[PDB]
Amino acid sequence: PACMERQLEAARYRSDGALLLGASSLSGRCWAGSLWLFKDPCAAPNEGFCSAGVQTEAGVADLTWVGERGILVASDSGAVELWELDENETLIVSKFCKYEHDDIVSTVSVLSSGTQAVSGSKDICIKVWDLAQQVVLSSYRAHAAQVTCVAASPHKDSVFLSCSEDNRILLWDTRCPKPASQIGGYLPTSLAWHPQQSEVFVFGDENGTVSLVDTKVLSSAVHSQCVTGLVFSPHSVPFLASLSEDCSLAVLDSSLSELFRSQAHRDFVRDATWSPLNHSLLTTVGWDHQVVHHVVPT
Amino acid sequence: RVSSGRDLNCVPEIADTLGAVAKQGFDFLCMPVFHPRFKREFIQEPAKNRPGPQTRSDLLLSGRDWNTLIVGKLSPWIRPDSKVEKIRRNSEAAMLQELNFGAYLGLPAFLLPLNQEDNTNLARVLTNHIHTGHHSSMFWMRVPLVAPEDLRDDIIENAPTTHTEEYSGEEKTWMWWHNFRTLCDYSKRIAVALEIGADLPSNHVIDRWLGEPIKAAILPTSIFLTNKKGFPVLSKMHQRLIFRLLKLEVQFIITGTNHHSCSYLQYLEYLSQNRPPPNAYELFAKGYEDYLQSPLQPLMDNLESQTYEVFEKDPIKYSQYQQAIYKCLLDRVPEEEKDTNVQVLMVLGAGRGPLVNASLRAAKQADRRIKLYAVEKNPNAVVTLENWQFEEWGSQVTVVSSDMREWVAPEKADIIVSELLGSFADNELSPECLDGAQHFLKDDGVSIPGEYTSFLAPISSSKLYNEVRACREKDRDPEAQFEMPYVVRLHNFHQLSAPQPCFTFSHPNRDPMIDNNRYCTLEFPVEVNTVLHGFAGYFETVLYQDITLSIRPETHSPGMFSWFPILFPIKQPITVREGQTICVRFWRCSNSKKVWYEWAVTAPVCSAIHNPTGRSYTIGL
Amino acid sequence: RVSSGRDLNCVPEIADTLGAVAKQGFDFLCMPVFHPRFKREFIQEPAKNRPGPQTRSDLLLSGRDWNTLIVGKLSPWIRPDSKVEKIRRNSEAAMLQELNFGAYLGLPAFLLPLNQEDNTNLARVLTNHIHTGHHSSMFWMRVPLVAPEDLRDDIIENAPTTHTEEYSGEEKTWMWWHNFRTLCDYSKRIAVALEIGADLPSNHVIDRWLGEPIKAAILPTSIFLTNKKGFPVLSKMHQRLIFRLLKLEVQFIITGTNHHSCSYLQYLEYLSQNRPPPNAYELFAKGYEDYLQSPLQPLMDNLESQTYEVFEKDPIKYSQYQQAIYKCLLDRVPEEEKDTNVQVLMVLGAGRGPLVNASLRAAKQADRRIKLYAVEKNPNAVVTLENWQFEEWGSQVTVVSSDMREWVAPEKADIIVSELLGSFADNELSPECLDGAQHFLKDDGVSIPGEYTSFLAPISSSKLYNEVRACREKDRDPEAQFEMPYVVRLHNFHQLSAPQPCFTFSHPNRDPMIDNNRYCTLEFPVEVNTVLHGFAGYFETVLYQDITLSIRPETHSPGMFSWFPILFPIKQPITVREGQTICVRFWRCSNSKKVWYEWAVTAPVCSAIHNPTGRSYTIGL
Amino acid sequence: ESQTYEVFEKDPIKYSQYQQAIYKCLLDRVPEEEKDTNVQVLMVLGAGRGPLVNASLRAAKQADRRIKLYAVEKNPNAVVTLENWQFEEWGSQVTVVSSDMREWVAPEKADIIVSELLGSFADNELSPECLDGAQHFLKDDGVSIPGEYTSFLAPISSSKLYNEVRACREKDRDPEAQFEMPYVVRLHNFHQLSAPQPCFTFSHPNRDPMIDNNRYCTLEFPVEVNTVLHGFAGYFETVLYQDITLSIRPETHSPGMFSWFPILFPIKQPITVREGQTICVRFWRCSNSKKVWYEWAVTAPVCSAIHNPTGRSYTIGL
Ligand SMILES: Nc1ncnc2c1ncn2[C@@H]1O[C@H](CO)[C@@H](O)[C@H]1O
Ligand SMILES: Nc1ncnc2c1ncn2[C@@H]1O[C@H](CO)[C@@H](O)[C@H]1O
Ligand SMILES: Nc1ncnc2c1ncn2[C@@H]1O[C@H](CO)[C@@H](O)[C@H]1O
Repeated sequence: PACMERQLEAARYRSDGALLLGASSLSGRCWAGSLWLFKDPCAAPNEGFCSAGVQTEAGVADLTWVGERGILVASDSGAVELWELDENETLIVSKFCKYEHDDIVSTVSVLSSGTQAVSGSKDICIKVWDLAQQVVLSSYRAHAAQVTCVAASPHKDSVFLSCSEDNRILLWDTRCPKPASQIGGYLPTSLAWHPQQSEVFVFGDENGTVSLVDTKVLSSAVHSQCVTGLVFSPHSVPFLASLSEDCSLAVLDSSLSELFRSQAHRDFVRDATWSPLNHSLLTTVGWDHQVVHHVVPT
Repeated sequence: RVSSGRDLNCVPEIADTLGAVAKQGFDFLCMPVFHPRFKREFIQEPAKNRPGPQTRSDLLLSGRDWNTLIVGKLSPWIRPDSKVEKIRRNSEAAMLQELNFGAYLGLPAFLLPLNQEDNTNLARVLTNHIHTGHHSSMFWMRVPLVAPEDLRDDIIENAPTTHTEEYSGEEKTWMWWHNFRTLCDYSKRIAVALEIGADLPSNHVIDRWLGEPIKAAILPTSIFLTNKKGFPVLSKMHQRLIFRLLKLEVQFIITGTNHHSCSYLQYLEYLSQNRPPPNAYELFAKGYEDYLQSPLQPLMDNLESQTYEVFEKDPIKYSQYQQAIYKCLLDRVPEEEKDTNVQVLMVLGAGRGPLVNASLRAAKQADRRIKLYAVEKNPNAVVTLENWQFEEWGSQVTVVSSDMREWVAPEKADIIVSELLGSFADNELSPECLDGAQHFLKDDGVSIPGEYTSFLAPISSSKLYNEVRACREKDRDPEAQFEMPYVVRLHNFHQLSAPQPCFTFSHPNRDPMIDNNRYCTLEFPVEVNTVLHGFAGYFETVLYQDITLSIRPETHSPGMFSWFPILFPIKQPITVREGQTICVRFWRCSNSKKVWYEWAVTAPVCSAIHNPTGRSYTIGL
Repeated sequence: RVSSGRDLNCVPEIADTLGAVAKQGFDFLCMPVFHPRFKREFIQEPAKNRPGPQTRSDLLLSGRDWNTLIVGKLSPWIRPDSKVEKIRRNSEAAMLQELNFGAYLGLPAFLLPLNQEDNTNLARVLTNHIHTGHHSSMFWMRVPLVAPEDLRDDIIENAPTTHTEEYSGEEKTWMWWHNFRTLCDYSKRIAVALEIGADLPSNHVIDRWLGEPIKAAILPTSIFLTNKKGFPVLSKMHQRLIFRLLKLEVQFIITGTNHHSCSYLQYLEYLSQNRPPPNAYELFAKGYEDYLQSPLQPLMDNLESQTYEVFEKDPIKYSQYQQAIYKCLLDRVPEEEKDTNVQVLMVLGAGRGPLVNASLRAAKQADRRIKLYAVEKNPNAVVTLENWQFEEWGSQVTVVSSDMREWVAPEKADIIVSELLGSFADNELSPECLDGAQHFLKDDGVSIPGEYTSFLAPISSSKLYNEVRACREKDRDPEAQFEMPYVVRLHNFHQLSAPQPCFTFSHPNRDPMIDNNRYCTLEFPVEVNTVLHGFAGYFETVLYQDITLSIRPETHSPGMFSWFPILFPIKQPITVREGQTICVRFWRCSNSKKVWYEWAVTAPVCSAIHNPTGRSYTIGL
Repeated sequence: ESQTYEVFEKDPIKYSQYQQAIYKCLLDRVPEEEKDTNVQVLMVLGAGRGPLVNASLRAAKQADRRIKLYAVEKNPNAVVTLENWQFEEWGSQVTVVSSDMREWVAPEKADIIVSELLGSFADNELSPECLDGAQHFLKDDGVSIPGEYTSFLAPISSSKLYNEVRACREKDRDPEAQFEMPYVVRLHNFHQLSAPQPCFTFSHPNRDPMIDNNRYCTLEFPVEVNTVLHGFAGYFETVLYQDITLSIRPETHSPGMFSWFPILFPIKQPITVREGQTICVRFWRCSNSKKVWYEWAVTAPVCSAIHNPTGRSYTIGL
């Protein structure tokens, strides 16, 4: 496509170091989305300096990598899409576009195996998908309001977190006949599993507070506005990068104390991604069309 | 045959989407006026200084398309009632922005959601927009039959779905709406967009929406059961609800994605065609639904010709009048007296001669001799009468141009016939009119009608309560519109208790010191939770023996167009809980010049006495 | 093409007569509702006890025919103003009888004659009928242009026709009507049926009927001059009058017997087709004739999209705006500076970008460099602007979403352009808006427009005076409707004196302590006898040098739809005799929040000061 | 009016409390070693006929520190009384300024801004807007007297007062407008159904980033009796300086203080309240560039209509 719309929604670095980009036009005559690949991460967001590019019918609310080839997309159309890079990694081709949600698909998360996924929607439902058969295995109306975030477990394929505007955080486990479990203030907005402890996770609220939760609690006032995301570093003892609507980025330690603070962004900070190659490198995209690269003081 | 619209949250190309929606078979589109995910900031930097256009352009559609096909939608992130202060302040400015953007485009309606008990600030912000600028837009509140919390799957280990039966608790969404419109002062611009769910709630919960201003019905695709041929259909319980909404002429809305991979719209059209054909009363009253008219006073006023014409176009009432005279002739003149006895029949209040003709038809079939008198005070009707007497009737009919209470008749009558009844039976003043004509009745004469009784039933109708408010006029009491009866074909309403008899009049009146003034107390057992707005008045009359006329819904004379129910309103609505009794009092009062009614509710709470001394409403004697 | 009716006093068979009249080519019939010769008695015996029917029956015609084709007529013997007491009392009861008989039939109109100076009791009896019952009927007063006494043949030896010229005396029939409607409190249900005579009176006498509610024009057959082929035609003086009545859309009535032994109706249709084709302004304003609208306040309120659209559909005003910028570019940037000079053009109050586009078109034809700024406070228009700046304009146009009086501009401007004018020029508050944007103008910058002047002309229009009365509303001053201007396409009116300039504003304003408050006294010489009801307001503006816009009728910019005259009314009408001067005073007042006007008439008599302190009307700052 | 300023000046308690607040601020700002080296810039914003200026003078004699006064006042009629005081007694010490404190371009910044701009509902005479407009000319360490004020509300039953508000219907306006406006009244034949709770709070100076004077407060009143609710008594409390305060809250009332009576915020329709039920009220402080107003609705035990939506019945002029 000749252009990528100013609202950059998702930034995801793969294993080798390429950058995945999801963006939508949330204003203007056309409300559509686009998927882009940047083998040169420092080129981004230059539409001409890209490796691969594609345009979706509707906006991109969220996305994730399906290994190193495919991309799972949560669209405003109510459909879940899968787009796999070709043999040369220059074209992006659609495999499935399944409209199962009666409203905007807001969050997406791939389950440990890599063959299954969990979609969270504004239609209140949660769906567990089989990527190979291209069908939904199960549909769960456990929440009362819109689903804000779904976070599949790092190591358990039947475990995944959920949080909604109904003030609930649910711990899932498909093995139980009543799979959800309420864990616990202000509305939950972001969910991040700890990559070393499959029993600890962090959640960020609408009042800017980020909190530490052990399944069997610690809190800090990071931002002045809603916490849009929480992403852990690839480090053996990770750092936590907290995105926000107050246009700032912060990197916190194990006790939730602030180390980094970046005001580089002039609009909402949507996604963050740490470099597989340089663990002191964090990339943050935003609604101001910036692809800012950060050097975390380690 | 059905006004329908498509609900979407994804309109990438506004012109393409509309084209596809219209080609599908719709009439309008519910789409967001701003991108649903585009959260905006109005307080802190630098997100407040967000450059570029804030949404797509008004030029993309013509003024007619914007005014007839686009129902706007409030952005889902706008939470004016948030517990977070910054989110409230942000959502206040954000809400006004989208409402003023929809007013700017002249959109016919704008959707706002009610999905929680506390929508106080939402109401405040809406009330403040309604009082800001030159409006006209309708505001449809999207409110579910069943709360999303009460329809969740029982899949939370430590939060199970409470399996207990809570009658009032199952009606929580109605209180969400009730409280919201009370805060907004029953604005005629705020209507209900009722969201129908997958499994219908208990019928009491559904009945709670009777008499509410439902302008739209939201049917989500997920409620459609797929049939044998793979096409979407609805349960017989859901179908019955659709048939109740079709009487209220709501606009059907189809929301959500296609799950029968339009057909949903075609199923609605099939349902619309499979409804029973409208009867004579139903096809006549169409157009008059919940339209408040003034009760006629034929005594005080001379009825127009076109008015007499419509009262004459009621075959049922004239065939019932004929057979009542037919039976009275036989029961008074035995076959041996066939030509020896001439009965003195006086049609008191003759109009343009329909009762006189019925009296004639009743003498041909009863084969007895009759001498007619057609008394009438309206001199204009008397012209029609005197031209009938010349061209057809002759010496048999003696036209009398006078008030029946003044007339000094030549001889006494065997049968006095009259049609002096209003929707509340005695509201056109028949008790006074026939009392004044009682002296010239034989000491064994028959009055037709011989008896009439009024009925009352308490009702809930915020639609009618709002309609009575709209009747405020200058140079009078600002509240007078609530202290007067209205003739109205009640339609968008709920009757909270069965009709009970109110006032009864008999003719002739042999009671020592009869007196037409009345005082009646009625106790109405209410089996539902509700809001009382008025009392429907109805009537029943005994013309002769088993020949009767009725407007009581449960005994209604079929095909009888001549009357609609009366509505006796109250200044302030009254909350009634299930099990409570509504106790009303009604008075029939009078002086030598006027006759009026007064009424007060005395349970579950007292009301003010309405129309004390006929200050708002009198009937002229 | 012309609504016409036949007047008759002889209808032997009502159905036959109507059939013949319709076959002739008419649309309605003026016929008596009682036999014209049938004098009736209501006081003494035995004529009061007159038996039999009093007239023909209502059954002879359908309700639609009675409501659409029959204009009733008062019986010629009914003389409520007789010097004989018995004839007065008799005619009172007799008059009510025929009016109530016409109300009974729902007749669309009823004719009553004015053929003498004293019609006091006639008016009393009519006023009393208007307040009795449920009406709707129109009352057309048959009044002649020339009194029958002033058009008699000079054939009486001892009573010659006074050969002297009496200017006011020739207008006696207008005072017959004027006094009659004053007695009846300017009832909107009383209109004029003006009877045209054989020889037209002086033009001043004809002009006396301007601004009067003429609903019908009575052309008697005897006024038709027979032509060569033997067909009826009218003089060129009579034809001109017909063409003036066709603008008022009156119903032509043909009375009297056939003297060209229809053709009269066909001649009217021929005349109707031979009128000049309506221009763009005339065809646009049709529908808005004498319809009172509220003056827009684009400062206080955000204009709707469909409103900006109509203001953009005025080619003349945008071609005049372009050429004003075209000339200012040339007069500021000489051909040697063609690409060295970039002019800072700021469109203050940009709307949906029509001036910005005109500024662009004016740079292509003037071939000079321009740097645009599109300032706009209405955020909804700003959306249209920002989508234009993205899709077409680019870096040249810098969209500014702010109030021009708040904006802290990056650099000063060479040319400030604006379209902030109302029908009374300064009524949308341009003086305050451009004053607040004056600091950021270069010490040699040009404002477009550079000057504007309001105009006022006194008017007579009982039609418009009655329309302003109808604007009374509850919860406010009962007289507030007379203390506020109205935008209206004045039509059924008479302008009693030519427009004079009122208030003048210049931009930029280099006066030491300028001040936008005003006080102006205007003296209007009145050459006719009349009744003053208001003051038409108009405007003129100098965009640049000889490029101007105008709504002053005598200098009107052709094809300019963007504005209609303003109407400044007065609470009480003021009689003005020929030779008298109407002296008006107008103030432009203000505080930090509001701007308003006040006005009082001080000659021939004083009026009350209208809108003192903006109690009825303010313009929001 | 002059006779109005006179009655507001005949309140010794409030002026002795104003004096001691200035007395303590002079000492806490100018140490005895700086006694004659430091002159404090005292600006009496909204000076009236000079009672605060005199209290500011009395507070300098007892605190023995040097002060330079400014008496700002927009009412030109009071300014006449001020200019005649400045001539006959005050002199060069008091600099009379005839202007609106929000327009005034002061010669130098102030050490202490003093004001008496409070109504019975504290912020109802528009002190938040008046002192905000005079905040730029305050030293980055200056003291405002008063430094804080809080309004209070308590639900009430009074059919006598409900009937009195009905009697206020007037022609040429909303027949119900009389119920959508506050009234100053010495409540007497009444019953207070729940203890006063704080409503709106204002602080001076205002260092909050994007402060905003608009408000929205929800109060829950536990009702221990069966009753009929007709209105809400409004009261106020203010912190002039540290422990020097003024109050019209009945339970903390400053004794002998005549200067204010409670405000009454009525409701169109009375509301039955049973014992054990909670009365939940909502109050808003709204505004635009021209007007400031309040809105209020009862949301429990039942909803009421929103009173005074958009200042249709009552606005306070800015
Ligand atoms: N008191 C009366 N005397 C005579 N006719 C009456 C009287 N009251 C009503 N009517 C006539 O009776 C008819 C039925 O309402 C009407 O034609 C009405 O005008
Ligand atoms: N003071 C102002 N500042 C900016 N734009 C204005 C101002 N007053 C009017 N306008 C805009 O100017 C246009 C012409 O009335 C409208 O679009 C109106 O909204
Ligand atoms: N904004 C203002 N500027 C100056 N004086 C004011 C202002 N508002 C109120 N005042 C004055 O303050 C005193 C206390 O209300 C009164 O004398 C009043 O006139």
